[PDB]
Amino acid sequence: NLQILRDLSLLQIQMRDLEGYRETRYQLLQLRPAQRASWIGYAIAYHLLEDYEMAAKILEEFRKTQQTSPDKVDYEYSELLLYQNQVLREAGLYREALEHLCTYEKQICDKLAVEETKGELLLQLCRLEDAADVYRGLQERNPENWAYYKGLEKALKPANMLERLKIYEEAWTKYPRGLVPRRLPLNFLSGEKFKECLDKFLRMNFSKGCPPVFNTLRSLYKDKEKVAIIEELVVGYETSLKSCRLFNPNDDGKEEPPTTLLWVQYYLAQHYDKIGQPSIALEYINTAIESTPTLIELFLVKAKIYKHAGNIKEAARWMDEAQALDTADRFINSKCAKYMLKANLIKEAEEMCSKFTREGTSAVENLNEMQCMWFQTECAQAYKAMNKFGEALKKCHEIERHFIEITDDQFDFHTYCMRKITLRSYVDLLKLEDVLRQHPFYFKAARIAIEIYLKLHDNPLPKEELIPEKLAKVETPLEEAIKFLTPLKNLVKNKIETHLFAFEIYFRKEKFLLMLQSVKRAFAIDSSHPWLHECMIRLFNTAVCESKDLSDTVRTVLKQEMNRLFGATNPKNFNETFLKRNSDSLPHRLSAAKMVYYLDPSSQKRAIELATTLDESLTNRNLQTCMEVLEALYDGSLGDCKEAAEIYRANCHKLFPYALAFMPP
Amino acid sequence: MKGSRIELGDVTPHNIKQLKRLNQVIFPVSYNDKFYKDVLEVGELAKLAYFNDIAVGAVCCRVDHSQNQKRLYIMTLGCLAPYRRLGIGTKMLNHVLNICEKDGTFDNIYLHVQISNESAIDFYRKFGFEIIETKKNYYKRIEPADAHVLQKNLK
Amino acid sequence: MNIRNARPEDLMNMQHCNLLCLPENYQMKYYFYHGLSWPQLSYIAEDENGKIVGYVLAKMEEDPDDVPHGHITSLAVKRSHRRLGLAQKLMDQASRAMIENFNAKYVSLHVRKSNRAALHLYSNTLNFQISEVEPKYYADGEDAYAMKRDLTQMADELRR
Ligand SMILES: CC(=O)SCCNC(=O)CCNC(=O)[C@H](O)C(C)(C)COP(=O)(O)OP(=O)(O)OC[C@H]1O[C@@H](n2cnc3c(N)ncnc32)[C@H](O)[C@@H]1OP(=O)(O)O
Ligand SMILES: CC(=O)SCCNC(=O)CCNC(=O)[C@H](O)C(C)(C)COP(=O)(O)OP(=O)(O)OC[C@H]1O[C@@H](n2cnc3c(N)ncnc32)[C@H](O)[C@@H]1OP(=O)(O)O
Ligand SMILES: O=P(O)(O)O[C@H]1[C@H](OP(=O)(O)O)[C@H](OP(=O)(O)O)[C@H](OP(=O)(O)O)[C@@H](OP(=O)(O)O)[C@H]1OP(=O)(O)O
Repeated sequence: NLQILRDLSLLQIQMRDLEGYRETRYQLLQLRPAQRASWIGYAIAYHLLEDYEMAAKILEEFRKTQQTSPDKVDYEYSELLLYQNQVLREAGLYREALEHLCTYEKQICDKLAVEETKGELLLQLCRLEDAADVYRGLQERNPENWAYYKGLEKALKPANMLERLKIYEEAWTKYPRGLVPRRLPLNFLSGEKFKECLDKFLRMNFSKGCPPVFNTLRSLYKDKEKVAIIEELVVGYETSLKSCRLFNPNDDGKEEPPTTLLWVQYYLAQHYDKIGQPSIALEYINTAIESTPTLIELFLVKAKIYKHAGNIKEAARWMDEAQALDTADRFINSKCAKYMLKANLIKEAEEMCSKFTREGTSAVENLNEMQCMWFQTECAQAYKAMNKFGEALKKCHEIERHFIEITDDQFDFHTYCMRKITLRSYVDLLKLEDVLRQHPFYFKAARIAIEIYLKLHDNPLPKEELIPEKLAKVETPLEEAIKFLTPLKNLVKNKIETHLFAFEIYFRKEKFLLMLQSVKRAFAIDSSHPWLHECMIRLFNTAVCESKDLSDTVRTVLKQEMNRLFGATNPKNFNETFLKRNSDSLPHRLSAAKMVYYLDPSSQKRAIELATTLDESLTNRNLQTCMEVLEALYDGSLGDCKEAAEIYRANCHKLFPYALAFMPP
Repeated sequence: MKGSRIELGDVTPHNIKQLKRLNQVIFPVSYNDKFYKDVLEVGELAKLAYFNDIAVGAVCCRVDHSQNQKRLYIMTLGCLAPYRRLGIGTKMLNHVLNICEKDGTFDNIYLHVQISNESAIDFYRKFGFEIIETKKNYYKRIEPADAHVLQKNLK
Repeated sequence: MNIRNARPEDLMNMQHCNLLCLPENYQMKYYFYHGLSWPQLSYIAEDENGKIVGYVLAKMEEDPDDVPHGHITSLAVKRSHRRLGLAQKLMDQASRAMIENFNAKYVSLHVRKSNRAALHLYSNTLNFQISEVEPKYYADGEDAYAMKRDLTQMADELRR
């Protein structure tokens, strides 16, 4: 009885009952043992059960009956050996996988996958002389892959900084167009060897005219020694390039085009923007615009200075300027609409994306059909910033509805990838559809939905359509918030925001065994988190003064793990312990000040002077925290402090002279 | 010829704002929108000049019919001030002339030059342009209101 | 930037770079079709933090009346990472993967007649030849260039 056992396994691999899937493909093998779909469906049922040492013996009895067949294809047989070699590597059998590879390496079309596993197996068997001659052959095929230089450093095994550079210094003379071997030495050199190696990197990219010379070097900007070398080098370039048309006033080459001075001012406009001096970043970028007023990259950076300085309405003005120049580039059109949505200009941004969409429909209706998740995230975030909590829930429910489409899109590939033997990529698809919702686009959409449903619990105001007014007028807001959290709690556990969002849902449901469970997982990630401290102070306080309305078997087990987490003190001495350990970090100082008012509302004047600290010895005294300190003085988290929330706004305006949050009324 | 970083490009409806931004930066006079509508209907006589893949100059022409002869009026020709003495205007003006000998039906090449811009006269004088007529009160608000008429005879 | 062979975990980020800068977008199940039929032909580029800044989506056209040939479905680079050499290095890795996996004789594509950045790439650097001007091929009525690049001089240097 075929086609009733075939589609039954087809919906069993969809719902992932691997013991019921292995029992179904076993009956298909004993009913149709001649077809190649019955063997490779039976071996995948053991690769997904992590039983590698029987899946390797079904791919062997299938392989020997395949090379003798007269209907053999050279590509469908090389993809079977490259998958059989992969089961041998996941079983830990690194010795007999290299023996299996070296036998069949001339029958395999993919020479990239053959050399990359052979270069990996010769490292785990300590054969580093033969391994470095594989990684030099891989590096000639692709001199832009980072994995082929870490394999050379693992095989040659250099000792000091001088012979480690010779791995990369050989690749300069052998590959004069490669950008990777001239950029990776900058990650580990230091001092004078860093300076003369960075110097030949910047003169190569300024004379060529590459706009992302900053976007490559951005990763090595978290250092105070290396920034002062770049800051003195490019300013020395910019001084001599407008006096003698040369990079140095002493070197003897031919003079430079006027394009070279334009690209050093373009570097020092993004340089001082990264440092945090937007007065000099705007001064350099305006001198560049007064030379070439039709260069689009000069307007994408001026709009990026104003966004970092705090003026998103001025930043959206220059994104509208840059798209006017070229109206076929969809990048400067899609980023302009992204800056319109950040300035709460929804209708202005819809006419923007209407420039690049279908004629016969709407602008937001087409982007929902084209699975545009970056547009339905910034629209969901902007509707939340305009207190349109019903419209924002429509876009967060449409992003979640996109992820239901993709897990059902794998249904037409279980049969397709058994007719075409492509078994390595098919198994990587099945493992992807288990962890699909750990994509960053799901977390930033589920965060907005839970934060709206937390506000609708504090202060209450074909397929089926989503109406915005029916969504916000829901009778169970925390039960709709737990549906956005259930996939995050399974797949995204490395983030501290997953367990702290689990706290706020269960704190408003008075389930203390789950509030203890979530706060214990978040403590093992970053115990000095400012948001974590506001959760356990609110946990310890509702166990001291709220000790009567609990069960007896619950209240006895609770107090044991609290004293394991902090010393034999009250919640008030846990705030002073937290305040003293890290008092030079501004976000922790606001988290301590908001709790010293929560424990007792009579100490308001000490709470204000804690949060309004603005000396330069503080850490993270940037715009995004001072905007968060000021909005805590408005929302009543530190009491009625209207007089204190205005001397702070005038103080933060001297630090950030461009932001709109500190503008005087 | 070998090693050219200067090239020309077609004025398109998607880069017409770059053509208007090049005009108001370089020239003191202004042009209405009906000027920039006809320039999309000419063809190869309207070119955007590039230098290291940024647009630094432009040329605009139209086909004239006056004095019972076919003339070509080169209205705008110029590049930016940081990018002069680099060969942009030689590449733009040779492109206009290359159309003329290819057709052969043209009878004239003319343009109006300000009498104050003495750098522009010495550039056009090298290619065979002669001062044939001195206008007065040609421009309205600019401090030099006079204008020479520079002509090139092709027959 | 790290140029490497694309895996199925990278396909969802390739749609985001396609929606961001190209007007001819595709569904998600199209990306799961290019990664399960011709996995070795699609390549990506990325930075140190792991976000995709460029991609090449390539395929082999299954036609029995002619020689096997490759087809370029998509190619784009984020404007923050353009003019870096990133797209010739992505088409060179994909053309070599057509020669040694499917024995393609040439590779073809369609490009708009006004796409000046892509015309300078295919003609002046990758050496494509204009075969046929196609009228009104695109949704806004614009005509396209059908181009061809012979993959036989590249196949001689792999055997050498
Ligand atoms: C009346 C009116 O308003 S009419 C409007 C005319 N257009 C403009 O005013 C806009 C820009 N004005 C100019 O004069 C520009 O400089 C233009 C039109 C000459 C641009 O052309 P350019 O890019 O400078 O071409 P370029 O100068 O490189 O080549 C021309 C040759 O002629 C010579 N030449 C050009 N300008 C001069 C000059 N002021 N003096 C002496 N020789 C000159 C040079 O020998 C040059 O050769 P070179 O390149 O080896 O130095
Ligand atoms: C889908 C298709 O098959 S065709 C449509 C492809 N394009 C799109 O979808 C729109 C998005 N466009 C883009 O992402 C990019 O502009 C691309 C793909 C055209 C290439 O951009 P890049 O990543 O910078 O490619 P790359 O720098 O490697 O190109 C090298 C050569 O291409 C040419 N070139 C590349 N960009 C440009 C440009 N803006 N202007 C003029 N020439 C250019 C140059 O001749 C360059 O030579 P050079 O390195 O000696 O200076
Ligand atoms: O467009 P995306 O692919 O989603 O990436 C964006 C974008 O980076 P790119 O310009 O390289 O594309 C942002 O730049 P702008 O939006 O300001 O132009 C950047 O922000 P910064 O460069 O200022 O750091 C960053 O945003 P974030 O800081 O939140 O990481 C990031 O956004 P996402 O990856 O979160 O979507």
